[PDB]
Amino acid sequence: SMLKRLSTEEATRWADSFDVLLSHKYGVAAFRAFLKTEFSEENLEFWLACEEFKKTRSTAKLVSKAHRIFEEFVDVQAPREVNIDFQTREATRKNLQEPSLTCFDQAQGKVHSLMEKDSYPRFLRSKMYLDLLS
Amino acid sequence: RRELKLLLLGTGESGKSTFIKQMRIIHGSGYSDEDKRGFTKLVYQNIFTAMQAMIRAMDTLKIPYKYEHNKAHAQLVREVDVEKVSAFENPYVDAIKSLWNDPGIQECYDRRREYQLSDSTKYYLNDLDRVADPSYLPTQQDVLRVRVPTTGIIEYPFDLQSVIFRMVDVGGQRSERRKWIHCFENVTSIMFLVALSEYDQVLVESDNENRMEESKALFRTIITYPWFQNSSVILFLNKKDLLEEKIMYSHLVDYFPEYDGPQRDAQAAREFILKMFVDLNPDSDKIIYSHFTCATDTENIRFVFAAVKDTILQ
Ligand SMILES: Nc1nc2c(ncn2[C@@H]2O[C@H](COP(=O)(O)OP(=O)(O)O)[C@@H](O)[C@H]2O)c(=O)[nH]1
Ligand code: ALF
Ligand SMILES: [Mg+2]
Repeated sequence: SMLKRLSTEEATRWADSFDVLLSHKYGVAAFRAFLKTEFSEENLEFWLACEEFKKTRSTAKLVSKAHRIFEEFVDVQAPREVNIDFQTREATRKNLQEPSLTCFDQAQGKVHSLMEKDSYPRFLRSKMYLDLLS
Repeated sequence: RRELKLLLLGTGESGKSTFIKQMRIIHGSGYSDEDKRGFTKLVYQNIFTAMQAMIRAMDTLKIPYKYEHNKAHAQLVREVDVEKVSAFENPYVDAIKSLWNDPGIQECYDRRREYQLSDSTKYYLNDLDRVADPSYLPTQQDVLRVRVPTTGIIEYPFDLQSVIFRMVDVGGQRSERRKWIHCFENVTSIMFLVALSEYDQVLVESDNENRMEESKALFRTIITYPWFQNSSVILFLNKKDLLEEKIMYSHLVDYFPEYDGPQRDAQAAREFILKMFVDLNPDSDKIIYSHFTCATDTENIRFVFAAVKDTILQ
């Protein structure tokens, strides 16, 4: 038989791609711990808040939830303001006045991107991640 | 075990993360052939992203293509999701080579200050054959040239024999700046980067605000902070190489009307910029150490590090 260690395999899977990482509950948690040491966890919080906002059924809930999310992550001076460009910010504001399930697609994309190209590769070189391999 | 903390600060796109890469090359573990393969996809993505910007700018600015066949290429290239890009093949290679060659796109590029376009565009676009090669392996210079936006605050230790340097890289956009407080403690020294070439540009973060006015305001703020009264301050006026090019076509006086020096003269221009910065705190007698830098030039950055360590921190 060929031995494979369950934790070694799990952790390795996280390095296949960022989208794989995000579908591993323990991947997300390891990554979140990492973001917090870089003070960039608002990127992941925002992203998660969008995935959840896509699940909404009631139109009533949708409207006010879009406002919460915008006030929280998107607007200039927002308490957890995510690093995005003026256009994406403003396109989001327009979307907000007739809110739908796609309201944050553009912004969620930029943030996804931000994490994927910057934080994720560094996490894969972190001692915290590497210790889980040996 | 003797250890010093150094901040890299500056607005977005000043060259902070490029400094870190150079530390890694000069004093860290460098870039192996395998490391360089990890940058391949990003190179591809920077190329697509840059061409997409120019394509949308063609419309926004109302510049016509000179060659009709290039419209079809633009449709093709615009439809790409850059996130899912992992190879660089025809028809995409030839579309992009062909688009880059259109005098229309070249006008658009010459007018890049009126929208947002990443600085390494020309460097990649002039070398697409090298990059297209089925078995392309990024050079160290390709790696230094790649654009990846930084978010958060990150510490890179580097062992120079005599001392450890704890370098801190930070995101430079407005929203990122609220986090800087987390690295402001026990700072030996600050390396403040400004893009010499950013005089005619506007911020990505906001609507039509000059990028250099922004760096001034930021520099002024940093200098006045009393917890930095005993930290040495080094102002790197970076991207001096891009300045050499841009100064021939974009006049400094059109952005800073106080500039009374000659046109098309990089040296006078950069001296004026330096002067503007040094003149922000007339009431402070604190020292500013400066140097004109090119962050993508290893030799240039090697010197700048030896001098900080050998002169300023001893
Ligand atoms: N030609 C040239 N390119 C530079 C210089 N400094 C930075 N760059 C490039 O400019 C872009 C942004 O630099 P980066 O270090 O990512 O900015 P920051 O970390 O946001 O300050 C990258 O593509 C770098 O390769 C320079 O002095 N000369
Ligand atoms: F714009 Al940056 F690090 F300040 F990518
Ligand atoms: Mg950076």
